Amino acid sequence: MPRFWEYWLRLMEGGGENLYFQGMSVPTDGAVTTSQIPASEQETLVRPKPLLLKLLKSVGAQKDTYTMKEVLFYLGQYIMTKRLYDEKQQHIVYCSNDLLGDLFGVPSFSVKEHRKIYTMMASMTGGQQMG
Repeated sequence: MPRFWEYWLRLMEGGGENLYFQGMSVPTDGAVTTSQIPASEQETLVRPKPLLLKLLKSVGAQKDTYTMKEVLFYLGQYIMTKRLYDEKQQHIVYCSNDLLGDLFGVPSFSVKEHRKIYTMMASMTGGQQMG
């Protein structure tokens, strides 16, 4: 059986010492979301790029604004269904000349490089790169 999602879950159940040490600054306080029932799980909303929104909608995502955990959740389901992981190195994703490679700006990346994924994902929720 494959193990990609066991690695991807550690991004979402991650943070702390897994955060970046160069480039972007430490992310600001936010959320202020409800907790009136145990079903609550929500955090700060973001505006992901139209190129990423297409990928989220390829796995049936409903909204126009998203949480960082919602974007990662759906993106992990896309990588999972597309089988973009190496069959040997289950913790490494490969995608060139296709939508997920066009998003990440690299032919491949390690899922264990949580710090690098966090800064790349923070760039996807920034302004457009049409040029």
